[PDB]
Amino acid sequence: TIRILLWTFVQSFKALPYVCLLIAMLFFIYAIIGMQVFGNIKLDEESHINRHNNFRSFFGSLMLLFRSATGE
Amino acid sequence: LGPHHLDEFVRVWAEYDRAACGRIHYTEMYEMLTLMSPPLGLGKRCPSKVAYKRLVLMNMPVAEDMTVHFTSTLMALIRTALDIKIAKGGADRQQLDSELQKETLAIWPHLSQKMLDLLVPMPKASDLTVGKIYAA
Amino acid sequence: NIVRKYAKKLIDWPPFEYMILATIIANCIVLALEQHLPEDDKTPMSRRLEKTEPYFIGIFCFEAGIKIVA
Amino acid sequence: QFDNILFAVLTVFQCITMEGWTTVLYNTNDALGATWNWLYFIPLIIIGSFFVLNLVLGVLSGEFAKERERVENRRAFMKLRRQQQIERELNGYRAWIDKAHKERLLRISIRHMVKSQVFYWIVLSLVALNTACVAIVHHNQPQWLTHLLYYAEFLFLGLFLLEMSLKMYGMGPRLYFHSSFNCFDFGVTVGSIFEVVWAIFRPGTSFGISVLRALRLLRIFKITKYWASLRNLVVSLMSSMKSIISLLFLLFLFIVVFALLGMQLFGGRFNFNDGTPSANFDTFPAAIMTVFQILTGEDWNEVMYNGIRSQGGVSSGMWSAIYFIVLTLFGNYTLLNVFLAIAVDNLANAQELTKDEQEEEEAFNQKHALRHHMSVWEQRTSQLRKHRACHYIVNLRYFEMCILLVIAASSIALAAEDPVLTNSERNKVLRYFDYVFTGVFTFEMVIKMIDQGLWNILDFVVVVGALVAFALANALGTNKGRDIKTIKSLRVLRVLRPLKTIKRLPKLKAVFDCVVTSLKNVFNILIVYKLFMFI
Amino acid sequence: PSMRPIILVGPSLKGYEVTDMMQKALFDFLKHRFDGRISITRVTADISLAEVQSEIERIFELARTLQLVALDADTINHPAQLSKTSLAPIIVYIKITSPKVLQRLIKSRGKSQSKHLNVQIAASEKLAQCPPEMFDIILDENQLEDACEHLAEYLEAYWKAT
Amino acid sequence: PQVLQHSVDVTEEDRGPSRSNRMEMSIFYVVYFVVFPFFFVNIFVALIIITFQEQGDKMMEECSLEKNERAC
Ligand SMILES: CC(C)CCC[C@@H](C)[C@H]1CC[C@H]2[C@@H]3CC=C4C[C@@H](OC(=O)CCC(=O)O)CC[C@]4(C)[C@H]3CC[C@]12C
Ligand SMILES: CC(C)CCC[C@@H](C)[C@H]1CC[C@H]2[C@@H]3CC=C4C[C@@H](OC(=O)CCC(=O)O)CC[C@]4(C)[C@H]3CC[C@]12C
Ligand SMILES: CC(C)CCC[C@@H](C)[C@H]1CC[C@H]2[C@@H]3CC=C4C[C@@H](OC(=O)CCC(=O)O)CC[C@]4(C)[C@H]3CC[C@]12C
Ligand SMILES: CC(C)CCC[C@@H](C)[C@H]1CC[C@H]2[C@@H]3CC=C4C[C@@H](OC(=O)CCC(=O)O)CC[C@]4(C)[C@H]3CC[C@]12C
Ligand SMILES: CC(C)CCC[C@@H](C)[C@H]1CC[C@H]2[C@@H]3CC=C4C[C@@H](OC(=O)CCC(=O)O)CC[C@]4(C)[C@H]3CC[C@]12C
Ligand SMILES: CC(C)CCC[C@@H](C)[C@H]1CC[C@H]2[C@@H]3CC=C4C[C@@H](OC(=O)CCC(=O)O)CC[C@]4(C)[C@H]3CC[C@]12C
Ligand SMILES: CC1(C)O[C@@H]2[C@@H](CO[C@@]3(COS(N)(=O)=O)OC(C)(C)O[C@@H]23)O1
Ligand SMILES: CCCCCCCCCCCCCCCC
Ligand SMILES: CCCCCCCCCCCCCCCC
Ligand SMILES: [Ca+2]
Repeated sequence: TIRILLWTFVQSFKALPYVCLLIAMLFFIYAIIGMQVFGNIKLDEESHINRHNNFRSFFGSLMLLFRSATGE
Repeated sequence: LGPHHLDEFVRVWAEYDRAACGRIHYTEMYEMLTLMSPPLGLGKRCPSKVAYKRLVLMNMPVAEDMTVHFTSTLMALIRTALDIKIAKGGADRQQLDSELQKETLAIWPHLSQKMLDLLVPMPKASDLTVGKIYAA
Repeated sequence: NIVRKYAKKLIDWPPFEYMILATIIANCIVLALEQHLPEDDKTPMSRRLEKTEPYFIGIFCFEAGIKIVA
Repeated sequence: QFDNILFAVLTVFQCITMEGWTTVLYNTNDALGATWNWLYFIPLIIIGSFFVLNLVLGVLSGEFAKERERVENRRAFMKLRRQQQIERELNGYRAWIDKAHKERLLRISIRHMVKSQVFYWIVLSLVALNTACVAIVHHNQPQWLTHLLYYAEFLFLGLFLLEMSLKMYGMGPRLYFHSSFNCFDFGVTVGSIFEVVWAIFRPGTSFGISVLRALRLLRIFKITKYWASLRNLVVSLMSSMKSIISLLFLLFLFIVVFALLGMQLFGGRFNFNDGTPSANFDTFPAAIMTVFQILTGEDWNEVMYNGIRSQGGVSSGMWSAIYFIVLTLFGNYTLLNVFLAIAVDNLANAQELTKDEQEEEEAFNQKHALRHHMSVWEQRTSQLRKHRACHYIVNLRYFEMCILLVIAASSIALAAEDPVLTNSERNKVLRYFDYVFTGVFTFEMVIKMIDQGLWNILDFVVVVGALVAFALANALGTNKGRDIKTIKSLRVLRVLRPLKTIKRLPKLKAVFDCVVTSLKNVFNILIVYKLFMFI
Repeated sequence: PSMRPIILVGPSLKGYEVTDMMQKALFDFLKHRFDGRISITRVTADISLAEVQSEIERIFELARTLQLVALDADTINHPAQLSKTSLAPIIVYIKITSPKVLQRLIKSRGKSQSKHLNVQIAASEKLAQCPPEMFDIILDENQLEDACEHLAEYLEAYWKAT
Repeated sequence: PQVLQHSVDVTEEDRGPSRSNRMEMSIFYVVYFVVFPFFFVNIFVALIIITFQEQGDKMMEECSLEKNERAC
């Protein structure tokens, strides 16, 4: 009964390969905008642009945006 | 019915019959339907004339040992439960079956007339069924 | 202990269910008014209220009594 | 920490509720190295927190479809649809009342004018001034505004008094409370009188219930075709109100029970040497408003840490991580099954109510006075209830598919810019790539405009921005006020290069259009949302 | 008669303001929209008793002037009540296809006629059992504009036919 | 929670806070939640669920006689 749910709901993820390409494209667009605009803020451990949370790199900005999406 | 009930048919087939395209005659029918849960029909508590009047709605041709096919019976249960293009008998049910065959080709063209004829077994009025045996 | 002639089942009725409904509201208000102080300390009002718990306990054991005998 | 299994199934439960999962990710990045940890905490959030919301929404929506069709529910819905039929024909019949010293001499022209289509619009264009007057107040508003708006509250209040009495003394108090917003306007008027008096006798707090008149702007919907979709929603809400109130009341009882339980466990134990936190459990109004946090589930983390160090620490005290788990689970999920049942029920009702207007006024009378885009939910529930010459050789099978590769390479080259090191090696290499990419894009935009004349506006904007930035950076770069930022900002337009794929890929375009049509579906409610949020 | 006389009926007993206002609204439409071809006349006598028969000649002579004459009769609310006379009127049935809206309309009109609800309901219900063919035109559709259009259509067809 | 903390600790215009003063301004923050995060957001989820059209259906009126449960 767990397996039937998992199969059923993963199949329908395999039938929407473009619905989760629009979300990847949203994340990409906003990560690039972030790198351009907030990429050179000086990191300050007192603020929330830390060594952990910064727009300094593509993957750092991707992590920042995922952190925000998950409401953090 | 969705396919959720429909795979129980494979289990009861493999265990109670092991037919491999035939090897049922008719005993397996009421050896099948008279026990398993009733989204497919009879069930345990209904081995009566209610079962009789269900079977008289299912009609389908015969084979070497008075046997029948796997998927022919599959569609038999499916349509007798969901009411998918079935009449009360006669050439009426065969013309409804012609409608059904047209619909099946309309959905699936990839079905060869071997398999397609298997899915539309074409029980003509002259050809007696495994349904109209214990009924009459 | 199956003694018939209850006469208590007719007390389970229109008015004594609308008084229990009010004792429960009063009790919830009393539980709302309470304040919890850190280490065995008690406000004056909480000491004042701790002298109503027997009333509510009395009414509720009375409800158990009448429902059980009826 | 992940020490026991019980400390790990609690840290991971915290991360799945998405509260403070990045602090855990950052701790393990520091303690082990930041290369592999993202593989544990991203799929823990994607699988455990998003995918499980998807499962829960799906399961509940299936249950709501299967429960709307039970006999005892179809019955209570037909009882609503019939009464809507009664009122719908009854109002039409009440239109037949068209009858044509001062008891009849002036009180004949009042009720005439005070229902004319110019009167509704005067009132609705003056309430829209009222709600623009009380929306410009701010802090330190210039001293003339304070007095101007001071006169304005009285002016508008008196004016609404007049144009309310003209409906009451001019049309009749007995038959006055027979229109819902007429009762509402009377209520808002009396409330504004309350507010005036209470401001007079207690200057200070002025919570000002006169912006509520902005609700009348919803009457504007009457002039559109979206009126039925919304009046039916309000009808289905107002019918099922003894069962929405008796259900918010059960949410309130269980919040009260959990507030009292938290007072028992943690009452007065929160007086730490730092100072008692604001998320207390000492008194009742402060226990209610921390059980509310834990339900809305936001920073239940910190409350649990306080409630653990309250009863000990990571020590005899961790048995009380079980009040904050049984209240952040059975709260984040019983409050989406309550508020989704309410909103799916009362909105499938208003969708089937409005499907039986167009199925009568547009299919019964229009015949007897002489599927079809049915959604997935509607299909399923009905099934349940039943039980120039040269350039045209642009097309080469390798032009609309070879530009797609350039779009992909340009998008990827966007990712590799160093934001900080303005003049490093990479940024120069990518600037040369920028020349290449704008060259390709213009050499294809021009030929397309040749074959097409005069989604493409996106291509145009990007190429124009690229050309302008290149021109005015190559030309001088100086002698214009602070125009390094000008090139830096017209290079943000480059980020639109990925967007160009949407029109190219016929299925990405289809998913994008599905998103847009969903946005248009929720747009008569997005505006009601914006209006309430403004209030 | 040269042209069939006009009588409308169906809500309830004429003399109760519900039926009064309904018939008056449609008659006033007939006037204002067709002002210059039709004349409305008022009858306070019992035509089922045909002073009683002195008015039928007047009815004939208005009908003999090649202009439509609608009757504001004040006693007839049945199709069977006028199954004997030779007038042969065009009968319009102002129907209400559901009772509950009727009783809500009745209580809706102030209070006094709420002292007549029970008995008016009997007449309306019995009208619902009267034969349909006994009526030339059915008027039940909720709106005034559409019912007025329906009457305009039928009577313009009548006027073109003669 | 921090905005609620600021909103209760509130005294008068151009005066600083006082802890847990005006504790009734928390009513504004529950009537808010009952309306926007709980009620309208679930109104939106329900409108998007109820009115969701099948993605690709232009095959002779969506298999006019054999549909989802019949067809599959
Ligand atoms: C050691 C404790 C603390 C937890 C151990 C892990 C559990 C989360 C796992 C272990 C065994 C699992 C169970 C093994 C078998 C079943 C029966 C199964 O039920 C059915 O499918 C119903 C029968 C049917 O309709 O076919 C699925 C759930 C459940 C309880 C599984 C749910 C997940 C369980 C409880
Ligand atoms: C930690 C969790 C989230 C990941 C576990 C993996 C699941 C996403 C996958 C892995 C293997 C899958 C199984 C692989 C094969 C099958 C057989 C297959 O059976 C059928 O098609 C239905 C039954 C039948 O008709 O025979 C689909 C279900 C099942 C059990 C799958 C169910 C989903 C499973 C458990
Ligand atoms: C529902 C899913 C399947 C849709 C498609 C995926 C997207 C939801 C995106 C948005 C958030 C993205 C993630 C955001 C954060 C990261 C961390 C990032 O980390 C690193 O490359 C280095 C380490 C570090 O982050 O510091 C790698 C990409 C990844 C996994 C991203 C992968 C793609 C994700 C999951
Ligand atoms: C038609 C209705 C629904 C909306 C009308 C819009 C106004 C309600 C908004 C539009 C822009 C807003 C303004 C944007 C900026 C400012 C400046 C700012 O005030 C100051 O600069 C503080 C010092 C000073 O008052 O001089 C805050 C108030 C104000 C006028 C805002 C007040 C509210 C305004 C006028
Ligand atoms: C991950 C890739 C395979 C996706 C598809 C895109 C690639 C075909 C190209 C397009 C632009 C290329 C980039 C263009 C310029 C550069 C700068 C070039 O020079 C340096 O950065 C060297 C620095 C050093 O020596 O450390 C290194 C490769 C890189 C990042 C290229 C990496 C490969 C990219 C992304
Ligand atoms: C537009 C729709 C959603 C109607 C629902 C909105 C109102 C009915 C709500 C919005 C916020 C609520 C207010 C927010 C907070 C307060 C402050 C609270 O304290 C006071 O201001 C009174 C005592 C004082 O501070 O002196 C009294 C209730 C009140 C006005 C609430 C009463 C109900 C209000 C006006
Ligand atoms: C399955 C679904 C959608 O949720 C159930 C059940 C019956 O109706 C509910 C819906 O809440 S409400 N008050 O809008 O009618 O009302 C109650 C009686 C609360 O139960 C609701 O329908
Ligand atoms: C007869 C009333 C017509 C109203 C037209 C606009 C209605 C818009 C939807 C109202 C939803 C109210 C929800 C309030 C928060 C619980
Ligand atoms: C769900 C409705 C109840 C909300 C409870 C929080 C607000 C409490 C308002 C009254 C506060 C009185 C404070 C007295 C001193 C602590
Ligand atoms: Ca958070």
